[PDB]
Formats: sequence, C-alpha cells, structure tokens
Amino acid sequence: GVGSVPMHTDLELDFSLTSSSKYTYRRKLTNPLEEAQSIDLHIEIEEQTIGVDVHALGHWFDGRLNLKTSFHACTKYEYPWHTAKCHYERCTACGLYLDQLKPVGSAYKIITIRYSRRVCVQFGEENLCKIIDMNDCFVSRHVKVCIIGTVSKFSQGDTLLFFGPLGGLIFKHWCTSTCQFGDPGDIMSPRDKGFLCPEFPGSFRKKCNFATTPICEYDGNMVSGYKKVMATIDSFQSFNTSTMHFTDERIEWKDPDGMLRDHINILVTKDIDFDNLGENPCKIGLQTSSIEGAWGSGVGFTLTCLVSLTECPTFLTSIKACDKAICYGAESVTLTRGQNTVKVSGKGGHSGSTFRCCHGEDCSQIGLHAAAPH
Amino acid sequence: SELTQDPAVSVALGQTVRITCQGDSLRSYYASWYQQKPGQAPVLVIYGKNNRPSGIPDRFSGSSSGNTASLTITGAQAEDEADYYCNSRDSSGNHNVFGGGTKLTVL
Amino acid sequence: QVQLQESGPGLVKPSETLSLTCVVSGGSISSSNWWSWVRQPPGKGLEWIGEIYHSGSPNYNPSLKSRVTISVDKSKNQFSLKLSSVTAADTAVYYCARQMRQWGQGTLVTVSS
Ligand SMILES: *[C@@H]1O[C@H](CO)[C@@H](O)[C@H](O)[C@H]1NC(C)=O
Repeated sequence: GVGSVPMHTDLELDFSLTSSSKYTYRRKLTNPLEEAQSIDLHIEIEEQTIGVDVHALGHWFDGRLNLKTSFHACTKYEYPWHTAKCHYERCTACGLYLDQLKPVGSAYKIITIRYSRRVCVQFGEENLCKIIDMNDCFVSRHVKVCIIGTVSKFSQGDTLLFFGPLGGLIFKHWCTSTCQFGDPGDIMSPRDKGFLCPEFPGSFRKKCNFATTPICEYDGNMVSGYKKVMATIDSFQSFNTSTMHFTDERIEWKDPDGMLRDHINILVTKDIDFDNLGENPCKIGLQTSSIEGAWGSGVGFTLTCLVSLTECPTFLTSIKACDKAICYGAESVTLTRGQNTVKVSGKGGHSGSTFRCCHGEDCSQIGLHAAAPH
Repeated sequence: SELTQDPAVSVALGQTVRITCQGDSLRSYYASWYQQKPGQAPVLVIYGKNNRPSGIPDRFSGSSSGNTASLTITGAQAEDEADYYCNSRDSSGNHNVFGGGTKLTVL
Repeated sequence: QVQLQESGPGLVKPSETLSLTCVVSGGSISSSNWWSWVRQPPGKGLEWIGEIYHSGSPNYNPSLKSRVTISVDKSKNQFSLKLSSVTAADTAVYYCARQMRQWGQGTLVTVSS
C-alpha cells in the first residue's frame, strides 16, 4: 500500500535521481496531534531534459597524410597534387598532401546548458505542474521542489560531436584558431563555404646522395585526429540521444541511458490546516440545538450543538459557531461515537445573523438568531 | 567513371550556366575545367579554387561543395558553345581522371 | 615561351606497336616540370594516358599500363610515347600537354585493316 507520515515536523526528502528515470512519491500526511485525519501528497517527477545553446562549427573530417618526394631550379615546378585542397610544399622538393578526405561528423561548441524536469504535485484537492530547473524551484503553499544541481559529463566550452546518423562524443579540448594535424578538430569545413587546412609543424629531413636516390622524411605527426580519437576511444565520453530537437542554434534532447544524475530536495511544510484541506473517514453530522447570549460586542453568545460521529470510536477536532462563512467562535472537543453535546462560545455578528453549528466547510441546516444587547 | 557529368546542357543567350561534376575525389581535390571547341585542342579554364589562366573572361567561375564541383558561366555568350570536361586526381593519388564531358549549346 | 607539336604515323595495322613524338620548340623540354599524354577517340571524350612529373618515374593509367611506355629525353628534346599491341579501340587523336596548361594541336591515329 502507501505509508503514512505524522507531520510532527516538516517532511524533507533529499536524494539523487538518474536523468533517464522518473520518480514518484506518495504518502498520507496524517494530523500531528492525537488525530488521524490525513492529507494525500502525490508527487510525480518526469525524466530530465537537456537543453544546450551552441555555435555550429561545421563538419569534422578524416583523411590520410601522404608524402611525395620529387627531384630533377625548383621554383615554379607544378606538381600533379597542387590541386589538392590541403597540401604543403618545402635539386629536390618535398610535398605533403591530404587525401581520402571523408566527413565523420558535425561539431557544436556548447555556450550554455540547462537541465529541466517536469514536476507535478497533488496536495489534497490541489494539483499543479511546472517544468523546473536549478534556477527555478517549484513553489506552492505547502510543498517546495528544488533541483540542487546535476552531476554531468557535459560542461560550458565543451565541444559536442555528432556521428552520422546523429553516436556522439564529448571533447574537453577542441582546436579553434590554429589546428595542427592530429588534433581533435584538425580538419574542418565550417559554413561549408571553404576548407580549413591543418598545419604541419614537423620538419623535413632531406636525405641526399648518389645512386641510393634521395628521400624526404617528415618527422611530425602522421596520424589524423579522427584516427587518434578512435584509437583511444575510452579516453572520451560517449553519449546517446533520444527525443531530439535541433533548432539550428539550440539542441534539446533526453538522455536515454544513465549518464547524468541530479539532486532532488523536497520540503513539505508542517503548517497545514487539516480541517477544510484534509479528509477523515469519519462522518460527522451537526445540528444547532439552542442559543444563549447576545450578538455584537459585549458578553457574546454560546451556541449549543448536537454532533454525531460514525465509523470511529473517537475524534479530536474543533466545532465552530459561524454564520454565512464567517466564523465567530470555536470549541475544541474529543467526540465519542454517536451523539455529542458541544457548547461553543462566540462573539460578534449582527441583528441579521443566523448562527449555525459548523465543522470545516460543513454547517448545520438550521441556524439561530441571538438576542439584542440592548 | 568516378567522375560523372551531365551529357548535354542548353542555354539561351544572356542566361547563367552551371555545369556540375561529381566524384569521390572531388572532396580531396580541386577540379580542373577544360573547354574544347570542335577540331581544336582543349583549353584550361579553371583550376584550384576559382584560379584561372589569363586570356580567360571574367564570366568563368569555380565552385566546390562536398563531392561535387561546378563551373559557372554568368551571362553566357555564343562562343561558349563547346565541350566542357571536368578533371581531377584519382582517389589513389596516382591517376588523372576526366569526366564524361558536357556539350553546351548556346541558343 | 615554347610551342608543342606532336607527330605520328597516321594509320597503323592491328597488333602493331604505336610510337608518338611530341617535339618542343622555342625552348628546352626541361624548362617545364611535368609533361602528360592524353588521347580522345573521335566523337568521344578525353582519356588521360600517363604523365611524367618526375625524373624518377612516370604515372600510367591502370587499364593501359604495360601496353604503354612514356619517356623524356634531352638529346632530341622531345616527349615520347609508345603503345604496344594496338587494337581498333586505340584509334584516337593523341594530345601532348605540359603542366596541362599548354597543349599541342594533336595528331590523329587510325587503326584499320
Ligand atoms: C548507447 O550508448 C551507450 C554508451 O554511451 C552504449 O553502452 C549503448 O549500447 C548504446 N545503445 C545501444 C542500443 O547500443
């Protein structure tokens, strides 16, 4: 079933929830003080949504670095690879050029991140839902729901890579202005407008002599950035994606497998009116019997009420003297099963007042006029 | 093949022409464009990224995106009625391959 | 400035070995780095045969390799081409080009019998 919680103090829940998990909390909040009347609390927390503001960096490429050596007043010699989009050239000559260029993904620089969760709270007959974030607690009269923060493999300034079809890697270090071959992000096509070539910081070691024929020997890095990443893939954090929403300069999705957790704090105020707002399986009938005293300022009046309790042996509550949804007095009483006589002292009202015996929002059908104070 | 063109393209005088060439090596290499008139040797028009030889009009332009490369002729004139061949390096990096050619008729 | 002119035998019988000659005039053949052969059959498109950018070794088209031999000599100062065991599909106009910028006017070769 569902457990009960005597609200002797504020209830507080503090816990960590998996981003791809929902959470349900249900409890009967029973009256502190020696009464077992109770208000239902029902909380539903939905899966985490991830929203990121980004700058699109264009496509990352794989490729193969090739080195060709040529010997024959070098100037002007055109070589058949001068039509290569990325080539570097330094009697003999040496030529690096990039071949087998293939796109492997679209990359995006994170500007700002925001984790949301939808939260629904029912407290008694009140039900309210809100999408919350760390900068916006769920607030109601009796219940607060806060996200303290999230443990995340994503960060600001990080770069996200999407494999085709949109796989995914997190990079904490992405080349921006100067890219050397072998770096993450080394070969880029931003905007698709042009081709951004990497640099080759290595040196050419010209081996020169007779008969053996010369060889150009480049001593820099020969392995592309993409290959280096795949070769040490465990150094990088992968992610999977579901329920995507690619709005060009914003990406919102739900993480489908573990990965992130957040901290949830739930606080439920002790200050609760268990009358009016709460329930009791006890059924109470009220009727006015008689009245004495005066309306308005002075001695005041006393209303006698007949009060019936069923479905329990005793019930501690308050019986009130009210008129037209204004109350003028109340008496606390422990009722016994069957009929009870309760005298309630009150003050106030006017000549047109009909004072009824009342409990919560329920009042008897009969009410009485008190006498004039003159 | 591995360097395909459209066989024939027809243009009315004054309009703008776009001759496209598509191949796997075209995203590793800039295409070369050659113009051939009947009974004459081929003539280079475009190489690299929009670089072009002297004696060649301003209306010839170079274009690349993905695995395609395009030769654009803005404000076409009658003398442009010729063959157009797309030329690039092979993916192996050892061969030089031509396209199927494109017969441009000016009206 | 130089002007290229390629010459051949015109008409040859099948299986007979073909031999082209591209003469460089107005300058040296070593003035330009890289020389290329390319042929086109009548009514058809261009086909790259081979090129010599390198004093070390030439590039050849896979389909035409072995059958075709290309050379550069400085004594006679001319660009050389030799096709072995010629069929009725080798009949084409053979072009000589340096840096693929400057072209000779070509020479027709027909293979019939
Ligand atoms: C999604 O990615 C995770 C690692 O991030 C991997 O363990 C999981 O197998 C992937 N999903 C499927 C269906 O393969």
